[PDB]
Amino acid sequence: VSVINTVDTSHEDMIHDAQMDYYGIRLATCSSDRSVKIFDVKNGGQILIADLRGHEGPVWQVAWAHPMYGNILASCSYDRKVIIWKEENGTWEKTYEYTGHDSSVNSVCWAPHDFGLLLACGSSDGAISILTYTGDGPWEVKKISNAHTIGCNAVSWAPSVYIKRFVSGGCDNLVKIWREEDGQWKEDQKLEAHSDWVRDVAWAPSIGLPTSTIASCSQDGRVYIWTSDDAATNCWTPKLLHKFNDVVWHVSWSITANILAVSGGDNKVTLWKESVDGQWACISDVNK
Amino acid sequence: EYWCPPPQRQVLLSKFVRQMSDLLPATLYLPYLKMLRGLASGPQCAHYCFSLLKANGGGSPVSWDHFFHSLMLYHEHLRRDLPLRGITQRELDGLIACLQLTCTIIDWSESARLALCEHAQWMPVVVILGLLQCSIPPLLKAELLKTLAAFGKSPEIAASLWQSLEYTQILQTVGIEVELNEIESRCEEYPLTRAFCQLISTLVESSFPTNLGAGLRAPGFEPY
Amino acid sequence: KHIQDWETAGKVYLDYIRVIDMLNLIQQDESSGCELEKLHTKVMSLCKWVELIHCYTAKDRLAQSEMAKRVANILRVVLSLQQP
Amino acid sequence: ELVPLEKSVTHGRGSLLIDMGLFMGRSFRV
Amino acid sequence: LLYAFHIYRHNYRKAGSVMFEYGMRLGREVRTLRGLQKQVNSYLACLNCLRLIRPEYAWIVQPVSGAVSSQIEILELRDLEKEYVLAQTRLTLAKHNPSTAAIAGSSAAEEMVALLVQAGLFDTAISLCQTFKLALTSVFEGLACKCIRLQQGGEAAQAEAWEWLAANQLATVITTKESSATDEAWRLMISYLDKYEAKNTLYHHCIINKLLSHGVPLPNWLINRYKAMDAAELLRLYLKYDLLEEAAELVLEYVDALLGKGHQYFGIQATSQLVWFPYSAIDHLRQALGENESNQHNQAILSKLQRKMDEYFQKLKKATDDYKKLVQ
Amino acid sequence: AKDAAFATLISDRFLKEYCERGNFTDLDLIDNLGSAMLLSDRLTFLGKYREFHRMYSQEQFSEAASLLLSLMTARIAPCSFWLTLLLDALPLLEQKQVIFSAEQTYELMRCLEDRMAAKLEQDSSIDNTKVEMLRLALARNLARAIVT
Repeated sequence: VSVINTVDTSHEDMIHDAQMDYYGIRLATCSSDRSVKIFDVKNGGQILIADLRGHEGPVWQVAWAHPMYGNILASCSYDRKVIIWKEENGTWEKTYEYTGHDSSVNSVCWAPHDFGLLLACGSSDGAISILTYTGDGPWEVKKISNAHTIGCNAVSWAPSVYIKRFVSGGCDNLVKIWREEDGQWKEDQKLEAHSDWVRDVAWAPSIGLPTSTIASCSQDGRVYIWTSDDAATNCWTPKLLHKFNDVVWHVSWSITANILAVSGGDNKVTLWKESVDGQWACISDVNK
Repeated sequence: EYWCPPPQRQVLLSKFVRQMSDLLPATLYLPYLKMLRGLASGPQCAHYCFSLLKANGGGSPVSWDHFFHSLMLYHEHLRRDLPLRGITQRELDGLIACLQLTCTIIDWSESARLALCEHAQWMPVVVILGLLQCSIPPLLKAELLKTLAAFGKSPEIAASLWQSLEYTQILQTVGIEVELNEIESRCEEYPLTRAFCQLISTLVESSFPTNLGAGLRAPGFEPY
Repeated sequence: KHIQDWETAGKVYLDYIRVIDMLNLIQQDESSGCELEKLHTKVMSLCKWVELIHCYTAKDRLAQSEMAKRVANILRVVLSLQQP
Repeated sequence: ELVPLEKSVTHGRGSLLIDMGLFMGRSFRV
Repeated sequence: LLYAFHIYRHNYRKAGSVMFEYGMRLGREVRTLRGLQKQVNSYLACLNCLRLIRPEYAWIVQPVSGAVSSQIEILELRDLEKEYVLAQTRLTLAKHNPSTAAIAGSSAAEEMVALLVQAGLFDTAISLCQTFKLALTSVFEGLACKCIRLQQGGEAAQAEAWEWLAANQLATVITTKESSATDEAWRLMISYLDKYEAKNTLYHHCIINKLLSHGVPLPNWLINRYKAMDAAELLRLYLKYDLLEEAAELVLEYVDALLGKGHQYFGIQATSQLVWFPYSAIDHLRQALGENESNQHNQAILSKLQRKMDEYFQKLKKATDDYKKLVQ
Repeated sequence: AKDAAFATLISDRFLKEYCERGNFTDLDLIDNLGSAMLLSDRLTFLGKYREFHRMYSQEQFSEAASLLLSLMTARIAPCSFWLTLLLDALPLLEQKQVIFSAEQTYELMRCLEDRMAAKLEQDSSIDNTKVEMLRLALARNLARAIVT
């Protein structure tokens, strides 16, 4: 509601996505100008600290890693290259470049620090690659082939509760949850409710709750809320939030109070919070 | 003596240059700007003092970023009001001293004179040219034109300046002819006319340029 | 018991410091023979370990050389005060 | 500035399935 | 005598240390030209001695010569290399100009770079930038400035230009009579660029920016290279100086490349996948066209472009349906 | 025709042949160029190199070394010839009677370091050994000068 410092990005195109760090001192930003820029916003002062240009095509997503492993920043892209940057003594350098995909990599999401330094990459070839840094040596790659028939749009890991699980949504109209069994990523659930392409899926960071909640926005506009009271049962119940007329793009949960931020093609952000009785109600409308 | 590239005397002086920079009160802003006008005599003393102002704003109230930003802000603010925050008497005496100090740095030293003109970050050249096309009080027009001369002392900038004064049509070949007849002739003082001749004399000295403007006029420098 | 590489580096540094201190003290405190024997054993063990110090950085080399020099000087002093 | 309201040609090619994703880059949700 | 004794004893480390001490004390006390040259010589000797270290014993334990907290600057070769590079650049500038000579005498790396560029000694500036990891932008921009100057300049400028080219290094000798000094300087810049290249965006950008100081028609080879690497940046610079017609030609060519006609010249790989079209630039172009609205020719070309683009998009949609069906 | 370009070309081919064979061909033609040598820079280099060859062969080692150092400092030589000139300078230093003075060897050091920088922007082993011996000899001569 209140207006703090407004940043000047010195960019040349539409910033497709952004993401702040764990402690809220920095902001990564990615645009269609093949450039990932790092901004140090401290005490209301916009300071461009780094400009990382290593892609051949547009950059779609940027994800910060947990503080304990250092300042690790992942950036996916259209050029089938997942570039992992790392800050050493104030200098950002490319440490690893995974080029094992046939089409555009659309999403990157780090695993909870408990599991390790795992990164999931969803690409338009219908494949999810799991990169793993063991501390010593290179990155072990586990590629889940034919995950989605057409392509994979978004990936998001479950809060650590340790059974490693992550949810992925694709253009095949199906939201799929994955689970690591015996060291192998196997398909766990198939949630079907959308009539069109799933654009983004994000697993709620459930705090003090037995229930697990996942949100999924789609092309048709219907935002569904998937809830499973018991993790063992794996019975997921969907609940329509609101059918937006314009294509909903991505969904994001708040860390502390689980408030969903929904953005549609109408250039507006609608905040939704579940009430005690159960009905979801919009609390504010923050348009561009 | 004011520039330190240590004898106890040199440390107590270089301190005095830095120990005095601490004061930020508006009452000592005019003299400390005059002090630097005295200290920037002699080419070496110009570049060093040009580098001191550069870093002091890389915020200190005296710096190259503040000088060229304060003039750009007055460009937008005085242009948005074309069909008025007349620069306050303190902001006027603040700007004249900042232009009088700049003239004393670039006259003694040419390295700065080469570096300050071709600059692209602040871009003072055509930003000054865009400032003259927005009609302003005559005192600011003259100092703008004067700095154009000390910038034009360098030959390559002089050749670039003679092709610009032709495209801008400052003199109509509405301008200096009306200011001389209505303002200077009423005040019985002619400081603008003496300065406009001193600018022409420098640009002619670098070159009597080739035909100044084809297509627009019949070629030549004759109308001037 | 739990600390890894504990024996190697840890023992090395501890031995260095302890040896310095004990040398100084004992020389002043009427050179007690049992303590002198202990010091001798420890310095022999320390020589045995200095050679095995692994180098990953430049600081490792410098520190290693310094330690070696100091321990050799101390070893010479100890021989002088014992056999002769 | 981002174009005010061009929503026809680019919308027809926005319903295209060869690269709906590339045509839906203009989006954002952080 | 001390220096000679140490180096005879193969105490390379010690000799280097003594020479470093020598240089420091030297400068501190004697600041006359002769004394300064002696300091340079001393540092050179130190560097060379430290570099004589045995291949087997590839370790040089060097301590800070605090006695001109006893610090231990493990500089290997890197740091002393930097110091001597600095000293040598000071020396070279001293020869070209006398006042800047004194200024280098007591200054820093950025200052050295600045003065060298001003004087016109570009290759040295390039080298200094690389040592201190400073970017090469300054030198490329300076080179571009000289080239623009020569493009429209007097005869004396042309001859001085020929001269400073010999100070630099022209790779080969070409017999062309039409080239003259200006074209020789162009080739020098081009070669320096190819060898000492880093981030592409940076170098090309700065060259193009400086070229458009007062306007220039870019040559076709450069245009083609840029189109094959960064067409978007090529379009942005057009709008910066209002070259709408050229912008439209570029757009049409890019459309043709995306359709398979001469895709190699635009770096377009095309199983359809890549179809990134810069829509924002087209929007800005249309806005610029629809302001004055006076030239009938401009309006006509706009209409032609729009018709062609619409045709392109329908074909794109057809191909789309086809490929979707195929994958399914 | 007084053409600098073609002269340069011809002089370049001569140097290539010399490198391969080990011996210069048509020595007499190269010795009496005279003022025609100043037509091209490469031609100028060839003549001076042949002169050095003649000089050191008939016991004029000092003059030959001076000529070599002169050539290297003027940068007329192409970079591949730089190393050969340095190798020749090596036995000149090695000889019991010191030929190069301290300052001349310092200039050679500077050239070697400048070459190293430009190079970056078996053979290596031999060249490093060469460097080391060079340094040792230079230092001994410097001692003898400080002595004298």
